[PDB]
Amino acid sequence: SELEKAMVALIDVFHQYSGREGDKHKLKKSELKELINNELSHFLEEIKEQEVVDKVMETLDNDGDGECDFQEFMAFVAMVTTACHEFFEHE
Amino acid sequence: SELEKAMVALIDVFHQYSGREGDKHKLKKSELKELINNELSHFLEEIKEQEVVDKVMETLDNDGDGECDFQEFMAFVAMVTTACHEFFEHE
Repeated sequence: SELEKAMVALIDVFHQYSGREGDKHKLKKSELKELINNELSHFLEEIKEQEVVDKVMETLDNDGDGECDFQEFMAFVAMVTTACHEFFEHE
Repeated sequence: SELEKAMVALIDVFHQYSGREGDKHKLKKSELKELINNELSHFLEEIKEQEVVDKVMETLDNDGDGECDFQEFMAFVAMVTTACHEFFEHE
């Protein structure tokens, strides 16, 4: 399905990128920024000064430690996806 | 790209499933359930008697009303993805 195929791929990126940090399951801050660029470096060319890459650590980090988990992996693309398009509207 | 291609797919399920029954931006407990199967019918099968579809309605719920948001959209697949995956891990 739509999320089905995107689940097998997006998941491969969670363990792949998380693999950079010694083990392979969570992202070490900079690991997240990578996915935002190496993966989101066309739709959202913002960042550079830590816009969604720095704000993410706030949400993406729901455990407090620096180790990103799957829950933050999808919730991450969630913000950087719409969150980025939100840069236009700001309450 | 992995997150790029999957980004347009998931995003298509938000504006697509959101335009199923009136409204066109959030998913009600019903629009979400569908995404669970209509999109996650592999490792989640037809839901497990309201297992992740019930718990999600609590989070995916913008704030209790029946309208999921984009941030909760991807974050949702985050749990239903691993949340239901790790489930298999018995003992």
